[PDB]
Amino acid sequence: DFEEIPEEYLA
Amino acid sequence: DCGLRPLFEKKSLEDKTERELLESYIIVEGSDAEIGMSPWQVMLFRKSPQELLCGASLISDRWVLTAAHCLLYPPWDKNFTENDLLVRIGKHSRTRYERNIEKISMLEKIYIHPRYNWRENLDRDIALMKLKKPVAFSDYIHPVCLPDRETAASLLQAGYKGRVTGWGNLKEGQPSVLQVVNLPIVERPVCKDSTRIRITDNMFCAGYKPDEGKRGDACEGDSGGPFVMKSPFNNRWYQMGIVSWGEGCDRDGKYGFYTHVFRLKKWIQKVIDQFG
Ligand SMILES: O=C1Cn2c(Cl)cnc(c2=O)N[C@@H](Cc2ccccc2)CNCCCNCCc2ccccc2CN1
Repeated sequence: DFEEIPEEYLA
Repeated sequence: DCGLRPLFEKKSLEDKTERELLESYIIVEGSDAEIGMSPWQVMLFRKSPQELLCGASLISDRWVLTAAHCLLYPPWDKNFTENDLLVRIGKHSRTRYERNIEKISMLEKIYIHPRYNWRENLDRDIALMKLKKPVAFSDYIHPVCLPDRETAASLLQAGYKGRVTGWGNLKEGQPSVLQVVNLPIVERPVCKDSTRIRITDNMFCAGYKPDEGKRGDACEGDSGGPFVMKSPFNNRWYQMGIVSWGEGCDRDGKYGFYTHVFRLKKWIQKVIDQFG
């Protein structure tokens, strides 16, 4: 149930 | 400037329970942390699937301290590398993305103590993680201090209380926000006699005795988080331990075990100055 974090950190 | 919290020491405000720690210098059963109460708290976050990995702590603008078993533990097929994780600093809520408050950093390199004993008893359960870029300090992001010999000798005494924080399980479900609990350091003989696991000088245990009434302990998910104490001498917070291991959570007659930070400071310093 973790809110999605912005894409910049996952790229 | 380590160990001085922007929202407390910096503005001469005390949190709800630090007095308990001072009076002793003579997460299960914890409570919600106050905002900015543990600015050095770090959340180790797994990228895929997105989940809580471990706790950790901020010791400088580019270094994060945690438990070696959070990154490496063969018995449970755990062997994470830099790109498998992210570090979230300045958080309060466990699951939500705290826009404009928390900062997410990518890992440049992980360094696990060379003599970390994952085969037997987690002896020397410590690891360092260097961030790719420095994180900006703020009201919610601030480094904790590491103890020198004097501080360790004076505060690491049976009866003296420390503070453990984490987003781990509330029972042996999950907390909405960061949890905190103050626990007393336990005499070596008692720690030894409470388990069949071999205890080493690189560990210390904490928690209340059955006849003391009060409760509290770290639990799954809290690993790698800090066990801190507020020095009564210079009023700065020092990380004396790292949540390491236990048998169950908050069980009567059992105690949580922590990595003795000062004992391994030699290694910590060696890593930092050698690798920037
Ligand atoms: O899980 C861990 C680390 N950890 C690991 Cl990697 C392996 N085995 C653990 C343990 O505690 N506990 C077992 C006893 C044991 C201790 C040390 C090495 C091998 C076995 C006995 N069985 C597993 C218990 C797992 N939950 C432990 C929850 C808990 C409680 C207090 C402080 C930290 C922690 C979390 N830390």
